Amino acid sequence: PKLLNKFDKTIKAELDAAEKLRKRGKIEEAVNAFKELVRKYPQSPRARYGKAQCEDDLAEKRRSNEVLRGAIETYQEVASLPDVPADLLKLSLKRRSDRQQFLGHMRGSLLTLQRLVQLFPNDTSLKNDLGVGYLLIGDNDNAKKVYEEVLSVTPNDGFAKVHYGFILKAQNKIAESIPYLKEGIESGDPGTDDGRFYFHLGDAMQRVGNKEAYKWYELGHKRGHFASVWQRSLYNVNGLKAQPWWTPKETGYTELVKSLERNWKLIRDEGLAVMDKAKGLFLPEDENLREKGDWSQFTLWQQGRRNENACKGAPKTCTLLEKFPETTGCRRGQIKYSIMHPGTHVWPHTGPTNCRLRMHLGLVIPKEGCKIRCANETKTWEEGKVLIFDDSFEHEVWQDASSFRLIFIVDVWHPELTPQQRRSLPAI
Amino acid sequence: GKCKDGLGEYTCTSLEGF
Ligand SMILES: CC(C)(CC(=O)C(=O)O)C(=O)O
Ligand SMILES: [Mn+2]
Repeated sequence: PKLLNKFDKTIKAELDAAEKLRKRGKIEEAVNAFKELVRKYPQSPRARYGKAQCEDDLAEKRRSNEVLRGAIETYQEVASLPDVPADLLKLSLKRRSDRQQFLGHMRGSLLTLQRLVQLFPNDTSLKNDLGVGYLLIGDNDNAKKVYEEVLSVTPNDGFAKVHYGFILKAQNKIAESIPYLKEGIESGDPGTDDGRFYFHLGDAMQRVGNKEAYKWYELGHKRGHFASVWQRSLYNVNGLKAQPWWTPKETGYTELVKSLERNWKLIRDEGLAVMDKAKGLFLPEDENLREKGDWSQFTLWQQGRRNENACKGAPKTCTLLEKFPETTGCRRGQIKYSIMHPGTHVWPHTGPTNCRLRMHLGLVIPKEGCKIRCANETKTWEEGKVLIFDDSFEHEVWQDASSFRLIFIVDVWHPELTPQQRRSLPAI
Repeated sequence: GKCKDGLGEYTCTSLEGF
């Protein structure tokens, strides 16, 4: 671990001292020491790395994006400076990117991350990290290049494999992603044991018919990523009551269900009207959930925020729902019409979060053909009647009627969730 | 991308600060 150019060995005694103050928690004192050792040796890398590290720690205790922001500069400044050992160079700059990501300036992170591949082109671990920078801003095709290059040279990088498998699954290369996900998981390299790759491998094997897919859901549970082999959401609050099927009473939203079940024809009529006259507002499902068929959706609220244009189109419905913040405010849920046509089979899948239940309201239900399965039980809609399930559980749908099928979906906060918890949780 | 009915994005929440 090379951390002193020679000139930093010269002045080690003073450097040791400052860091002393910091490993004993006197982070204001420590920062100021390093500040004066840095004004006193403006070229000392370790002094500068000293200021930057205490600026980190201060920013953790102060829980302050600004303290942090100013340390990201100082980490940069260390690598701007001459005769910087390579260890301090990499660590300083890696620190910078991994923090920039924290604060969410990914554009920024990536540039530090590509600076870092230029500086060390023989580091597969740093390519790997850059590939991650690409995924976090959605740039899948560059992520795919990084990992293909890594794997060309270290073909067993456990970490490039789950990530490569992640990326091909995302492109619906379901057949090909499996061996990468599987191999990448068994590798045990550091980074493989994420529930994300567990979730996605078992899904891939399901969509190709592989019965082994539930041996891996038991596993991902038994490593502790999934609540259960049936319930594999990953954005959760540990605690919440977990059943696939609820009753209006069980949820304590008995009023919402009522304002829905008694005003169901209007809800329908407004969505039929949009179908007949504003069909553009209905949008194709774009999350790769369909084996086959047509399924479009007209969304009125998303992440607890209302869509004004959409609500010009079902306007009495948006007024009637504004009465209920348990759903209009679910920043982890949607409210939307969902029209599904014959020939349709929706792959088994899970939502992202346990933090929400999902109400369906029958609006136009054809008399045969429309199954939904959530775990062990199978159920059907009734017009003017509401169903409730925990979409964090595994659900699958078929539409094999002779005409279209329309329902209203209304997401509510998981009812055991307390007010401050609805204020805090990240929106999804 | 958002994760609305599924979990196909690499991160579904975009944290950005404390
Ligand atoms: C598309 C869908 C299957 C909705 C669904 O999966 C859900 O809300 O969890 C439907 O309209 O039937
Ligand atoms: Mn669903």
